[PDB]
Amino acid sequence: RKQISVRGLAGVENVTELKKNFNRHLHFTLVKDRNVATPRDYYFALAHTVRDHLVGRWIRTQQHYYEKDPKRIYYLSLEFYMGRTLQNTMVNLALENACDEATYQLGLDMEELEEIEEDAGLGNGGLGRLAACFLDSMATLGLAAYGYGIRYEFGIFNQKICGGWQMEEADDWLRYGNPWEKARPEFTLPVHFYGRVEHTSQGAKWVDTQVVLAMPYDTPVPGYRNNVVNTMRLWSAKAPNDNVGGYIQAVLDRNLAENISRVLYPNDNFFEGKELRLKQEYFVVAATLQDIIRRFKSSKNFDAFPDKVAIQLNDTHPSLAIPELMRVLVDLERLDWDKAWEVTVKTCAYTNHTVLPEALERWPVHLLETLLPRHLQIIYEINQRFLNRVAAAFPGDVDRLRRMSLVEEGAVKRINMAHLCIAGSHAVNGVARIHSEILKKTIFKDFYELEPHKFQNKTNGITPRRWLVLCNPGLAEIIAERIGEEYISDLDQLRKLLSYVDDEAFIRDVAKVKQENKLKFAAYLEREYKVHINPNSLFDVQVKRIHEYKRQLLNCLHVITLYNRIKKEPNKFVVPRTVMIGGKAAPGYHMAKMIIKLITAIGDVVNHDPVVGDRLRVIFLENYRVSLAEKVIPAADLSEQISTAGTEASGTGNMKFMLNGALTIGTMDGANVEMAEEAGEENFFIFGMRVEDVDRLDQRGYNAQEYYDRIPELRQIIEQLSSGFFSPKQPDLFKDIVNMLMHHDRFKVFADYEEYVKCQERVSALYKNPREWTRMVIRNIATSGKFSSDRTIAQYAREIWGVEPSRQRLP
Amino acid sequence: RKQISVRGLAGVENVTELKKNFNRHLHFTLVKDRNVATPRDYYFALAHTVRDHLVGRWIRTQQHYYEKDPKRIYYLSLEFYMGRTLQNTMVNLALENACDEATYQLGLDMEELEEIEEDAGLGNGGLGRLAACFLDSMATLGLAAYGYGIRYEFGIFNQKICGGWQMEEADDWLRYGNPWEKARPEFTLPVHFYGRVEHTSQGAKWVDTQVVLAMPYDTPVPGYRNNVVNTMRLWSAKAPNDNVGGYIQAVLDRNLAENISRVLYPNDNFFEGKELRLKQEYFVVAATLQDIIRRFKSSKNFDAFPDKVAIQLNDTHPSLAIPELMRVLVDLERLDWDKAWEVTVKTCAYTNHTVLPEALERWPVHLLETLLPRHLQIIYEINQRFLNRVAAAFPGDVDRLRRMSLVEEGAVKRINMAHLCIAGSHAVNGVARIHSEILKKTIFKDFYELEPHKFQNKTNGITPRRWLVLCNPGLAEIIAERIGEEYISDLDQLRKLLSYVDDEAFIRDVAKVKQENKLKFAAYLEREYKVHINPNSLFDVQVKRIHEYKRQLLNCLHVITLYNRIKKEPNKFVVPRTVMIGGKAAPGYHMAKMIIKLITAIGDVVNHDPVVGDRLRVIFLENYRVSLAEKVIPAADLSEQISTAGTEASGTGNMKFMLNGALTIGTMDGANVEMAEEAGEENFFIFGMRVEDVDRLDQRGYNAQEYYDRIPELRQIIEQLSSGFFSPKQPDLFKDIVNMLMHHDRFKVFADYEEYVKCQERVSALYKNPREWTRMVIRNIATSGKFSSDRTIAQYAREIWGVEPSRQRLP
Ligand SMILES: OC[C@H]1O[C@@]2(CC(c3ccc4ccccc4c3)NO2)[C@H](O)[C@@H](O)[C@@H]1O
Ligand SMILES: OC[C@H]1O[C@@]2(CC(c3ccc4ccccc4c3)NO2)[C@H](O)[C@@H](O)[C@@H]1O
Repeated sequence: RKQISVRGLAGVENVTELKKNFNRHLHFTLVKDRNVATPRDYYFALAHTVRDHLVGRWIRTQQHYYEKDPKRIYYLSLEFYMGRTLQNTMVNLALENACDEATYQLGLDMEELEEIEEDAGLGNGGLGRLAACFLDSMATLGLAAYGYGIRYEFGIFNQKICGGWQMEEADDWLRYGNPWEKARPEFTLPVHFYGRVEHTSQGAKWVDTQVVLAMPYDTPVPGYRNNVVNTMRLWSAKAPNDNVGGYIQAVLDRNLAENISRVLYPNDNFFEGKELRLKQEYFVVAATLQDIIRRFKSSKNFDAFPDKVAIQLNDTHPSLAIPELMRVLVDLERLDWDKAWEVTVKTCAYTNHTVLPEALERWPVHLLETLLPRHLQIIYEINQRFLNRVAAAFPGDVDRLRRMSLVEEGAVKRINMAHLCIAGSHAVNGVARIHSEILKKTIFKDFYELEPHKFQNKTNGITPRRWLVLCNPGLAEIIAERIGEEYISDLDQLRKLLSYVDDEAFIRDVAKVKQENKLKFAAYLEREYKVHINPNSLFDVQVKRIHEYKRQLLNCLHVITLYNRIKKEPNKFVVPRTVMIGGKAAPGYHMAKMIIKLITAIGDVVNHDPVVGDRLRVIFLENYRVSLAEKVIPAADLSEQISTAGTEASGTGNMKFMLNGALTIGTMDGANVEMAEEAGEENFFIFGMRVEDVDRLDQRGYNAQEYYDRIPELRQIIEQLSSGFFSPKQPDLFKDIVNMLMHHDRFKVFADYEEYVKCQERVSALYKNPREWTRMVIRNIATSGKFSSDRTIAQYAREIWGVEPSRQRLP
Repeated sequence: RKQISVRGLAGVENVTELKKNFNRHLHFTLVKDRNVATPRDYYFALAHTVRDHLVGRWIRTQQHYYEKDPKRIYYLSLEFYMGRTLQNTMVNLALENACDEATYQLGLDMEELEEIEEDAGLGNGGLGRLAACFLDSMATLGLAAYGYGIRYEFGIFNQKICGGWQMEEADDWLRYGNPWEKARPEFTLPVHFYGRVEHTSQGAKWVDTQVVLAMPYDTPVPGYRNNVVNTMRLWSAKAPNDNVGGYIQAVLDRNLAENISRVLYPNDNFFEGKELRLKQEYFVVAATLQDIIRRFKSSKNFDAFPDKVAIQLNDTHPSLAIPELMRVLVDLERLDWDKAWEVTVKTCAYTNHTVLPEALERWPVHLLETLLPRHLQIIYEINQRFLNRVAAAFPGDVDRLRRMSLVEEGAVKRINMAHLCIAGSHAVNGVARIHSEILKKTIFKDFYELEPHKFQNKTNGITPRRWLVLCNPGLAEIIAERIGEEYISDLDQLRKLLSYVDDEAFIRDVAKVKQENKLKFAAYLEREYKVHINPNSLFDVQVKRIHEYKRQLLNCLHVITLYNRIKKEPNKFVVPRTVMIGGKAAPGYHMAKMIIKLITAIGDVVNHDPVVGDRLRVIFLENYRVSLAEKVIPAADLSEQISTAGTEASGTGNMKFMLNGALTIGTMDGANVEMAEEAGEENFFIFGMRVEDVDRLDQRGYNAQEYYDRIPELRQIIEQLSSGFFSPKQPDLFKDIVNMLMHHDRFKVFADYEEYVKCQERVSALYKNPREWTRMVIRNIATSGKFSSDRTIAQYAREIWGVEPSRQRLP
C-alpha cells in the first residue's frame, strides 16, 4: 500500500498538517463532527484538504504567465472527459502516500473515500478523453495552456442495464457540489444570438440580438511534480440581468437561455444538426474568444496576435472560432479584412478526428442565417476569397471549386465546417499516421494539393499519470524498481524494460501484478453487482462506445463460436475466458441499443449452460466511463481493437491496454498500426482486411451472402439469431441485426470472421503458456512509450503552436 | 465609529486572528491576491471569516437540543424576509468593532464591504419580515426553534423606475453565491404530487405519484450574545434521480419540477390561486413534516408528539400541514383517525395576518383533487367530523354549519383554508389587539363561539437588534450611555428614558443622532442616484408595499394640497418637507402601478416649480427592501401609517419608525392603537375615522361625491388629476385613479382627507419647535419596548407552545 515508492513520501509534519486540515474542513467547511460524519463527508474533507495544496501553485503559475508573457495555447473543445480529480491531484503533487497515511491515522480507508467521487463525465469517449489527457500533458510540459469548454449540468448519461437493455439516466454530477472548480461570476461575459446585421457608417453592426451570459468556472490542472497548475475554464449559461402570470412565466422562461449548458449531446462519431447544439458551439466560441482578446490586450497592434495566441480546434465543433475571430477583428476592432484574415489563419489550427461522412458537421444555411446572421455573411466572404485562390491555383478546374467550396449545394444548402476549418487554419492534422495520410490522399486531397504545408500528423496519446501511475500503481512500482521514476514524464524510457524479457524476477512480478489487478476487479464486480467471474480465466475485454464500426458484433460472433464449439465437443479443453464488453450506446442509435441487448442475451444462454459452466462467461460491463476504465483496463489480458480497417481514426483505449499489460487482438486500423510497429508485429494479434482489402471489396460490392454460404459455423450462428435461440420468448427479436449483417453491413463483419476466429485461437494457444504470454506482454509495455500524450503535445507545441515544451520545475 | 461601545471590543489577539483568517480566505477560498482582489472579493473574505465564528456555536447548539431534548418549535412560512446577514452576525456575536478594526488595518472600509451583500429578499413585506424577526427573537430567547420555508432562486423582484413607472427585474440574489447557507444534499427528501388513492388491506395508499426532491439548505440564526445559533432550513426543488430528441428533452424537462422553488409569488395581501403556488405550499409542508417526524423518532408512542413538537402556521400558506400530518399518522404510521386528530390539533397552531377577503386562501376542490387526492379526502373527513361537533353544540343551526364548513359552495367549489386551520389548531391568533378582537367579533365569530379558548392575541414585534443596534448604532449608543446595554434584549428598559425628557444633554444627543442619520441618507441618495434632497427639511416617509388600503393616494392628496397652498400664497412660510414614498407594487396590480406613476408625476411638477424650490420635494424611493428600510427609517422625522381603520392587521413598519426616533401620523388601525396607548395619544398624530366610523359609512353607503362637493381644495386636486395637470402629454393618464376615488373607493380616501390635512398642519406646527419635537420623540422611543419581537415570542412560547424562554448563555 504505502510500500509503493512512486506514491511519494509520508513526511511526519506533512501527515500532521494534513490531519489537522482534514479535521478543520470537517468542522468549518462541512459543519460536521465525527458523530454524524459519513464517508461522503470524509471524502469532501479530504478533497478540500488536497485542493488547498493546489492554490499557491495555481496563483503562482498564472502570475508567472503574466510576467513571462509566453505564447498562450487555447484548446477549444465541446468535450472534456476528465474523470475523477482527487487521486490525480495527489499523484501530481506527490501527496498520495501522505494522504493515505493521514487518513489511515484517522481510521479511514482513502480508497473507499476515492470511490465516493463522481466522474466529471463531460465527454462521450475518445475525443473528450483526449482533451483531458492533453490538458494533463500541457501542464506537465510547462505550456501556458488553457482548456476551454462548456460546464454541462449533465454529462454523459448514466447507463443502467434493465431486462438486458440500456436505460439512460441523467448524470447529475454536481448533486453534492464540485470541490475542484472555482466559480468566477465576476468574469461573466455576454454571448449574442439571433438579431440582424446593419451595414452603416463604421461598417457592419450586429444588432437586436438576444443575450445569454457565459459564467466561467475554473478548474486547476496540475502538471506532474513541476509546480505548474494550469486552468480549464468551462462556461455555464446564465439568463441576462434585465400581469402576475406574465411576471412569473418571464422568470421561469430564464430556463430557456440556461438550457444551452444543460446537457452534453451523447453522440459518438455522429453529427446531429440540432439548433441547441449550434448554440452550445457558438456559446463556447464567443465567450472564449472574448477572454483571449482581453488577455491579449492586457499583456503589453493585432500583428502580434498569432505570436501570443494559438487556438486549437478539437474537431469542427468550435469551428465558429474562425468567423467569430474575423467578426471581432473586422466589426469591433476595425481591422481591414485582409489583415484580419492573415491574423486568423496564423492563430487557428484544426484537428480532424473522424472519417465517417455522418460524423462531419454540415449546418443548414437557413439555421446559420437565423441564429448567426453576421457569421453566415463572413463565411460567404471567406468562401468567395478562398475559392478565388483555388481558381487562381487551378484555372478552369470547376469541379474542384465545387468540391472545395464551404457551401454544399442540394435540397438543403449547408456549410461544410471542415472546409471552413481548413480554409481558416494554418495547420490541419489527423490523429494517427494512417488517418492523417488518408486525409491528404482522399478526404481533403484537393485541400492538400492547394496547401500541402498545412497538413500534418499528430498521433494520439494517453497520459501515463492517469493511465499508469494512478490506475495501476503495482505495475508503476515494479517498473520504477528497475528503471527509476523518470519514465513517468519520459515514457520512452520504458524501452529499457526490453532488457528484462528474460529476467525471472520481472517476469514473475509482471504476472503477479496482473493477477492482483484481476482479483481486485473481480472483487469490484462482486461488491457492486454481486456478479461472480472466474479469476483463473482469460479476461477478454472490449470497452468503448457501442458503434457498428467498432464491431462489437464481430466479438459477439466469436463468443457464440466459442459456445457452439464447446457444445459440439464438450470434452475438449479450452482456455477459460471471461468475455467482457462495455460501452454506452447513443440514446437515438437503435442498432447500438440492439447490440447491447444481443450481448446480454448471449450471456443469458452461455452463462447458464451447465455444459459450459465457468469455461466461458459473457458479461456486459454496465456504465463504462473513465473511472471504470481505470479499474478494468489494468485487469485485462486481451484488448479487443477490432474496428473495420479505415474506420477508427486512431483509438486511445488501445494505448491504455498496451500500457497496462494486455496483449492486443486488432485490425491494422488507426493507431493499432503504429502500436504494432513500435512493439513488432510478432507481439500483436493482427488479423483481417487491411484498408486496401476493404477498398477492393467496395470496388466489386460487398456480398455478405458469400461468407454465409461458405462458412458453416457462421451459418449456424446466423440461424441461431434468426430462429430465436438467443431470444426464445421473442424469436424475431434480432431480425434487424440479422438483416443488417446479411444485406446492409457497411462494416463487413462477415468478411473478417474467419481470420478473427483463427487469430483468437492463437490468443488461446499463447495463454496456455504463461511464461511466453508474460514475455510478449513485457515486449508490449516496454514499447508503449510513443503513446504518451507528452509526446503528442510536444509535437503540437513544436510543429503547430511554435512553443518549446519544458519539464522545468517552478519554485 | 469604534467609539461606539455597543459594538463590542476590538481585542488585540482577536483583531490579529481576524486579519489572518481574512487573508487565509482571500487566498484559499477566493483564490485571489491583493493585486486582482475587488471590493466584492473583500466582502466575501470577511463574510467567510465571520461565518467561521458561528460554526462551533451552531454545532454545539444543535447537539445541546439533542441532549436536553426540549420541545421543538417549527415555524412554517412561505416567506422569510431576512435582509443582509454580515452585520447582523457581527452584532449578535459581539464582533462588529473587532472586524471594523481588522478591516481598517487591512486598508478597508467595512461599511463599503457591507453594501456589497444582496438582501435575502425571500418575502413580500411585513409577513416575511415578521418571520425573520421571529427567528432572531427565538434564538435570543434560547428556544429550540426551526424556521422552515422555500429557498426561492428569485426573491421579491428588483424594482426599477423608468419613465416614472415600475419595472420588474429578476432578483438573482444567488448570482455570486450565498456564503451564509450550508447546502445539505445528503438530507434530501421526496415530495409527492398528483397520483391517486388506493384503499386496500392496510388502508389508504397514495400511489402513481410524481416525485419532486426537496434539498435542504441550512442558514445559521444567531441569538444576541447568548452563544445560541438556531437553524433556518429552506427547501430547494430538485428533479428525481430516475431517441436523441427524446433524451435531450427529457433532461431539459427536469426544469419543470425544479420550477417549484424558482420564484416568490410577489403578492402582498392577495390570494392568487395558481397551481404552482399550491405546489410550493405542499412542497414546504411535506418535506418539513418528514423532518419533524424523523427528529421526533430519533429522540428516545405518538402520544408524546405534541409534547415534543409545535407547528406554527404563518397564515394559511402552510395549512396543508394539517391534512399532511393526518395523512402521515393515519396512512403511514397506522394510527386510528381519532388519536391522529388529537395529536394534530395539539401540535398545530394558526396565526392569521389578514382581513381583506381577497387575501384569504380558497382553493378549488378540482385542483386539490388532481394535485393532492389523498389530502382532499382527508379534508372532507375533517370537515364532516368538525361540522358534527358544530351540529352537536348548536343543534338545528343550519346556517352556522354552512358558514363554518371547510367547503365553500358555489359555481366553483372551494376549500376555505382558514376554516381548515381553525379546525385543526389548538390556538388561533391575530397579530394586534384590534385585529385579534375583530377575529372573534366578526370574521371567525362562529368559531369563537364554538371554541373560545382557541382564540388569542399576539401583537407583532420587531427585533431591536436589526431595527436599532444595526441600523441606528448612534441612537443605540446614546441610549446605552444612559441605561447600559441590557435593553438590547429587554426592550421594556427603554421606559427608563422617560427620566430624560428634560435632560438637556439627551435632548441634544437625540436630535444630533437624527441629523446624522438624515445626512447619511442624503449622502446615499446623492451617491447612488444623484438625487439631491434638502437636509434642513422634514423627512416625511411612507415606506411599505403599494396597496389601496395603505392609502399612498391619501398621502398624494396631501402632497398636492401642500403644493397648491404654496402656489396660492407663495409668501407664506411653510415647514420645508421632503416627502418620500417607496414600496413595490405587485406586477399584476394595475392600480398600485398607476399610484407609483402618480407619485413620480406629482414629483415631476412639484420638484421643478421655481416658486416651490426646496420648500417641498416629492421623491419615490426606488426598490424599497429590508436593506433600504435600515437606511431610511433612522433618517425619518415623520412616519406615515395611514391605512383605513380596520384594514392593516398590525403593521410592523410603524414599530420600526417609533423605535428610531420618528413621530407617527396615523389612523387608529392595527398596532398603531397600541403604540399610541404605550406612548400616550398626546404623543401621536392620530387622525381620521375609527373602525366604528368606517362601519357607519358602510351602513349608509360611501358617497365620495359628497366630500368632493363640500371640500374646495379636494375638488381642485381631482380636477388637476382629471384635466391632465400632472400628465400634460397624456391628459387622461390618471382617469382610472379619479374614477376609483369618485365611484369605487373601498378605502374611503376622501373621508379622511380633511382630518389628515389638519393633522399634518399640527405636525408642521410641532416641527417648528425643535425642542418640543425632540421631547415628544423621546416619549416615543422610551415607550417602544412593548414592540420588541422578544415580547411577542415570549408570549407565543408561554401561551401557545408551552415552552419557557431563556436569556441564559451557552458555554
Ligand atoms: O482523436 C480522438 C478520437 O476521436 C474519435 C472521434 C470522436 C467523436 C466524438 C464526438 C463527436 C461528436 C460529433 C461528431 C463527431 C464526433 C466524433 N470520438 O473518437 C475517433 O473515433 C477516435 O478514433 C479517436 O481516437
Ligand atoms: O403580521 C405581519 C403582517 O402581515 C400582513 C399580511 C401580509 C401578507 C403577505 C403575503 C400574503 C400572500 C398571500 C395572501 C395574503 C398575504 C398577506 N403581509 O402583511 C399584514 O397586512 C400586516 O398588517 C401585518 O403586520
